[PDB]
Amino acid sequence: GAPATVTEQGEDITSKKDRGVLKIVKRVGNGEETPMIGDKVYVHYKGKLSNGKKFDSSHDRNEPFVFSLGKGQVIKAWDIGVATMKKGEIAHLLIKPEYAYGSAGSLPKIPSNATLFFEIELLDFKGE
Ligand SMILES: COc1cc2cc(c1OC)O[C@@H](C)CCn1cc(nn1)CCCOC(=O)[C@@H]1CCCCN1C(=O)[C@H]2C1CCCCC1
Repeated sequence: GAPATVTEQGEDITSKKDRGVLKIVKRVGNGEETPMIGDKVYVHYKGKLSNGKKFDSSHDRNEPFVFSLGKGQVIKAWDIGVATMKKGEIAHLLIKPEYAYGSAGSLPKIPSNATLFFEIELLDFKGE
């Protein structure tokens, strides 16, 4: 499925080229602009453990998930991945534990050394 396709054909967007954050663009956005550190960003997302044992959607809240980019308000893989996205874009990310919750995890919700998958839609971003 989606996670396996990202393993096989996904772009490595880490600085370290360690395959810790892999990306496929599923729908292209608009304009050239991508968000800067500090920008307020608005997204819809669906997320799961790679084996599918916990599943979370912003659609379950009916409302966008909102955060300031690059302030570590989310896991490092989102700061990395969303910074690459254009307004309107939908992308898949597959993420190793080092760019998510690591060997400590976040129990009971996230186990130790968990790989994560997300589908992300970038709705908008606005300057500080
Ligand atoms: C580790 O705890 C959680 C992880 C995730 C979601 C969590 C959560 O409980 C705080 O709550 C959901 C269920 C309620 C909405 N929400 C998101 C956040 N705070 N509240 C932000 C929490 C930080 O989350 C993240 O950095 C990432 C990226 C942003 C969206 C949510 N993220 C998650 O890791 C989910 C997680 C995805 C994998 C399946 C299980 C949930």
